[PDB]
Amino acid sequence: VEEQGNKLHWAALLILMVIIPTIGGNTLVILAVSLEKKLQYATNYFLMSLAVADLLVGLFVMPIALLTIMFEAMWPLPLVLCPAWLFLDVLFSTASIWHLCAISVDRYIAIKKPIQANQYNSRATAFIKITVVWLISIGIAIPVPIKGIETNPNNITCVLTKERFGDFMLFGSLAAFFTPLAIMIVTYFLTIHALQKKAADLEDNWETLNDNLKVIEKADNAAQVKDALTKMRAAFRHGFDILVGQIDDALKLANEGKVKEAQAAAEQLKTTRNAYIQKYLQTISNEQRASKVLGIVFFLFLLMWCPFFITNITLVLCDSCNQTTLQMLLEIFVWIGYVSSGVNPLVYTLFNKTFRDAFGRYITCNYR
Ligand SMILES: CC(C)CCC[C@@H](C)[C@H]1CC[C@H]2[C@@H]3CC=C4C[C@@H](O)CC[C@]4(C)[C@H]3CC[C@]12C
Ligand SMILES: CCN(CC)C(=O)N[C@H]1C=C2c3cccc4[nH]cc(c34)C[C@H]2N(C)C1
Repeated sequence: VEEQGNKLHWAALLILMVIIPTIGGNTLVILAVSLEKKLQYATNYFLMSLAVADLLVGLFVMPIALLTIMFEAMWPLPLVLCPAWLFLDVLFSTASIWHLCAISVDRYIAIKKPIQANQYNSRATAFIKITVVWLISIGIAIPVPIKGIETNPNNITCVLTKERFGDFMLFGSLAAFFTPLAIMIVTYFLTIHALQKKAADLEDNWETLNDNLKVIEKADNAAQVKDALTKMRAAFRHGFDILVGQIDDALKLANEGKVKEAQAAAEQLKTTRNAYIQKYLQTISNEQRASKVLGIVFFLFLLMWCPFFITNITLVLCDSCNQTTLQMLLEIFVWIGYVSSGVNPLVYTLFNKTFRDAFGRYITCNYR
């Protein structure tokens, strides 16, 4: 008879490359938001909340998960801690995916509606959005402790069983991964359409005011400006006004009869328009550059969680598949997601200069 051997080396490899990078990676993100006041704004409370969720995985979920790998199938801890550990696993892992969904949506509405709210009014919006995400995560994770594990059986095997959590494995998976994925996919195309439209209207304005100064440049009479300059009447909230009244000021010279004086005044908007739309051009450029980074990073997160959730629902639907050689894959695919959830806030914040500069001095134990 050939029995299974030791697997301590795998657990050791997990500590080095999963647990330690998870706890440490999320600790840096939390510290950066907590210490550096330059990062203490509403948007980064999604990242801090997310970092906390993933931190608790590496602290209370991942270490105990080693015992399943390192020790026998029997639950070594007290029986009461079995559904709790199962609950915390589902809770925090779901919180990670739904946080990104929240961020994916929140980043989209920031593009469609640039002036969403003030600094104060958006600060409370964060807490509400964070709370909802956590409340969603609880409702998805709470079928586990309510149902419980199978209890003359003295000991217990702390594991989600297909014969019991069949509905939960299938539905929970849909509600925890495939549902936010569906949203992040929709908001993706919504974001792509938003950016290409936001720049389409800018190119429209940049071409319609240039066409109305060319007719202002080559002007024979003030009557030629009496209809052409009026077309520019409707084209930092002070931004739109500094050129509106400026264009209206030129019309005052047109009605007065000063044509040549108005043409030279129209050339004064050359340093006004260029310094304004180019400032709004990099606004879109940075908005497009930040969304592309968010897209790829969030994609890799979901992609690494894919092998688990696709296999998890397969364990339920496919009744023809080998149960033994399918749940053994789950025992590996979970850690792939654990790697994903662990380094998710870190990697995303490595593209931010302030976050990255903060991490550099926190490793050197500076803390300002
Ligand atoms: C629990 C088991 C796996 C062992 C403990 C893991 C150790 C190696 C991990 C977990 C948390 C990690 C720490 C998290 C926070 C910081 C602050 C940072 O400025 C320097 C690195 C440092 C100090 C990390 C070093 C490595 C660390 C201590
Ligand atoms: C570590 C505990 N054990 C040993 C039994 C596991 O097998 N845990 C897996 C189950 C999970 C799960 C199942 C169903 C719906 C779900 N929504 C969110 C999650 C989830 C998280 C997911 N975690 C990450 C891995």
